[PDB]
Amino acid sequence: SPEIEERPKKEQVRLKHELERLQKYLSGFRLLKRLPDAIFVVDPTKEAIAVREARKLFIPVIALADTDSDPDLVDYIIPGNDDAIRSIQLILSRAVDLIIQARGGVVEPSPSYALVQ
Amino acid sequence: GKGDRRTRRGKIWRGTYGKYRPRK
Amino acid sequence: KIRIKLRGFDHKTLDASAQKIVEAARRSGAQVSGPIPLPTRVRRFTVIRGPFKHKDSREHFELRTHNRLVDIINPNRKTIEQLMTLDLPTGVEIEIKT
Amino acid sequence: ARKALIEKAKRTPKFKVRAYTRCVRCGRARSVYRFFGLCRICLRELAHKGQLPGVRKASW
Amino acid sequence: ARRRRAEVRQLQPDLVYGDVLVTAFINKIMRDGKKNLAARIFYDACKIIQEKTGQEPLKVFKQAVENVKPRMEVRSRRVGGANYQVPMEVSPRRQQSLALRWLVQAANQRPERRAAVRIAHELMDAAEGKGGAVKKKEDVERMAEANRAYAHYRW
Amino acid sequence: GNKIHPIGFRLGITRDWESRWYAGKKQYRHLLLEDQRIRGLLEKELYSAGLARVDIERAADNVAVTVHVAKPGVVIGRGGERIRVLREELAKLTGKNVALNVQEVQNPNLSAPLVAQRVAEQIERRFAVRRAIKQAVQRVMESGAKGAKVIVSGRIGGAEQARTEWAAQGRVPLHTLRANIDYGFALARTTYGVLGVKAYIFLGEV
RNA sequence: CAUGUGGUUUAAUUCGAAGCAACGCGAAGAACCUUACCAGGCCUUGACAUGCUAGGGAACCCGGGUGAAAGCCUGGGGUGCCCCGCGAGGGGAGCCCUAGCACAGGUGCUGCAUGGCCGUCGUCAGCUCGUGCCGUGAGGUGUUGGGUUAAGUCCCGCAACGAGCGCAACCCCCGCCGUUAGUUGCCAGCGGUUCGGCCGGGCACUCUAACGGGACUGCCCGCGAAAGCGGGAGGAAGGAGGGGACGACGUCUGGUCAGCAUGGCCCUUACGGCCUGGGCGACACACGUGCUACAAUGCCCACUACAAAGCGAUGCCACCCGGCAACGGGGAGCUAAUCGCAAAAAGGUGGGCCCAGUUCGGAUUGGGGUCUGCAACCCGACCCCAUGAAGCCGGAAUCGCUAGUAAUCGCGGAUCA
Ligand SMILES: [Mg+2]
Ligand SMILES: [Mg+2]
Ligand SMILES: [Mg+2]
Ligand SMILES: [Mg+2]
Ligand SMILES: [Zn+2]
Repeated sequence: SPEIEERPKKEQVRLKHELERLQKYLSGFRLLKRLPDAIFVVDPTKEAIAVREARKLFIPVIALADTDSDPDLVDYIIPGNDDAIRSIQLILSRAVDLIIQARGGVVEPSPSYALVQ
Repeated sequence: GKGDRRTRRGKIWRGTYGKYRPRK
Repeated sequence: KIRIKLRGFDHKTLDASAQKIVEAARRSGAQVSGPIPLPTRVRRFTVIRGPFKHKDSREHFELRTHNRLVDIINPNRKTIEQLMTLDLPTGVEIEIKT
Repeated sequence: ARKALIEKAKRTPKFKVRAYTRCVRCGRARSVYRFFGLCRICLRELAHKGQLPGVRKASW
Repeated sequence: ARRRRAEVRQLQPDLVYGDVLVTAFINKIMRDGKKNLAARIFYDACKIIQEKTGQEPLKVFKQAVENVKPRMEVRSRRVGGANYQVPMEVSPRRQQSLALRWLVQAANQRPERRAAVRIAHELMDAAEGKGGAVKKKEDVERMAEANRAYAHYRW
Repeated sequence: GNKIHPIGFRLGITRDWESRWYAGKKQYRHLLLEDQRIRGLLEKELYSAGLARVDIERAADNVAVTVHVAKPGVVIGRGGERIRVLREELAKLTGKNVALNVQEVQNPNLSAPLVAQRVAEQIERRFAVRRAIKQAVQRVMESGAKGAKVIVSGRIGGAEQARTEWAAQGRVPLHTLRANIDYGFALARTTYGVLGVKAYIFLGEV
């Protein structure tokens, strides 16, 4: 906006520092301003801190989980490796595939194989 | 002697003039 | 020939009334020396804060009494009527003499 | 003797060496500035209020 | 202060010879903030130097302050709750400070009437190897080697 | 604490004199002396409509007695009788050219002196001291303000030991100049003693 | 020795403040004034406000007896306004004497009954709120942690994310410069000149204020993840440039009813009011903050030079005469960057002093004078002559300040005869 004329260099870089940290974490959450119908996680043990929130909020719990996990506190479990890009990719790809498949226009999976190595 | 009742700075400190201090 | 004194407090109000006269006199008459600020005589009053005993932390004020001089030469009839009608003083006690 | 005194201060019956200074506002016996005619106390009170023209907060 | 070391005050170099050590001496002489007075008083002795000996007041001043420069001193210090008179090297600045200082005092010690002559005669004995200020220096260094036993705590 | 009066603090920059006018070193006292008794009589027989900023202007026999009021409907009476007789009593004891320029108040809730004198009266009328302050501060903030603060002090209700009820909301940076925070002192007579009142309304900026 | 205080004394020697933060504090001006205390003389609806009735009188001006003053007692002048009335008279708005009631008034207590204002921890770096989370709960969390900072400042981190009162930052003074205005100053430029920027003349300069600019770890190099730190250049000034104002939630049953407001209390021919005189100034003593010295880096005499800030029309006094002098008589300028207090002092030049209870030191005391004020015994201040005391750098202990600071030397202002 043409409102940048004001605001001294002080508020400038600071407000820009605001945008930087704001996107540093929120990028991927702001897209929805309502309580998600469910939650998907890579390791229910580590991010169990969130699991509790969804659990207390009656939000269904689905998540890929390694042996280092607590399956009893997960609604729909996803057993298997987790500390490997290989295992995580195969699951996340096919999972999101079900999302677009039930949505419309089944596209090709995102370029992950290249990032893997 | 800023206290001498008969000197230069004697009256100067006392804010006065008199004889020993020049006066019109 | 004529000389005008513009004593007053607030220099903001003094600046407006002084500049006003400068435009009025010059734009409707001969030459006029601009606003001439003089050494502002100030009444610095110091005093204690608390009512009882407190020979410290005392508070003090100051009375800003400004001064501004403006000289008009040739006595123009246009400038006399201009300053006699188009004027907007207030807290500015002015005094004029030949 | 507070009331009868503030009245006597404005009397000046005998010699002039009795017309001592006397604050107007709260009528103080001392600390009466001649310029303002007020006491130091009521002086600052008004100053904060802004009822004292040209009297701004001193700072230097 | 507890934070910074606080840097020294770089004084103005001599306005006649060109040397900071000299001006610093004027400051020690300076009573009640009268530099120009003390300056002349110093240069008065400088002329008294050439009167007695054909020697330049410059080196006569260096020789004096040099022979009055305390090499070591004893400093008090606590340890669990006891003070030890531990000796050790002094800082070059402090040495210069004490030297210039003691001399000024040693001049005051003299019976001489005028201040200049006091500074004059004192600067002679100091440059020599025996004077009021010099002996006070010799005294302090004794304390150091005396308590050399406690020198184990160099810290 | 200390807290110098925030008005005298903004005295120079923000708000200007509640009484603006020049005077020579000759009669400044006498001028301000009569200037005082004026505003005093106004506070007396005019507090009815709830006056606040009793602005004053003088220069030479001219005195613009501008008086801000919550509702000038009472200061004028009907057509022109209350206001007229007021100018009467004014110059009746004075000699200067009185000129009562009455002016309304866009919102008494955002006017500190009014908000204070308001609740201060409630306490005199025996009311819920605690919540009286709560609604007062909530009144100003919900009104349109951007900072509120109210504090009473003295025998709350009538207890022996003194006390001071603190209550406020929004922002009240009293240390800052560019704040334009109106002060609102007020008394409060009680059958058991006195009672202090304070009020702060942050509004302006830059 | 000046001044505050303790104590003692006194008819009174008014009261308050009590470690730091009471002690040159309230007092920024006690000869009666002030004054709240004491003694002697009077008033006692009063010196002030509001209201009503009653006998009388307009208002208002001057005099007298008495007195220490106050007060008491008492004589002369006088008669505006309106209505009924030609007139006479009398009524009355209003002002005043007296009698009467409601009432005034109180610096008389309670600052643990209070407001307001102020001291203080301390400009110390902190203290809290909303929501969420853990705990049966008080409560924790955030605010802790690593680094950094004048800082809860910011950065990284984290069951917390965010906000608020604070520090910061906006306003004033001093610094660098410019724009605007040139009766302050200026041969900077030129000419005249009783050579004083005096005349003309000029706004560049200094200055006078008014507005804006500049500094932002901005730029280069090293360290670092960041914030930031360090060294340098440019610059008048670098890492908040020096200084001021600003002193949070709370704290101290902190201070003040004697500034004022104010609940209650208590007195009312006196706990109120006026006067004269006395008293806060009383001194066998002790403490606090100070001033002046103990001297040759110094003291006296003469001559000479550089400030800032502030103040002044019944006030500041140029300058002239007089006196050794304070100061008096005469008398110009000045609502005052334009006249004046006004000589800044220390310093600078030349001279005397020669270590001495001293030409150091100026207390004490005798004699004589001037100014203010009705009035200087108590109890003022300053002159000139004489007097020239203690102290030759101070026990235990103890205070101040990190740069234009300490020390040191001057001037002004409020206050106010
Ligand atoms: Mg009392
Ligand atoms: Mg108490
Ligand atoms: Mg300039
Ligand atoms: Mg004699
Ligand atoms: Zn008063």
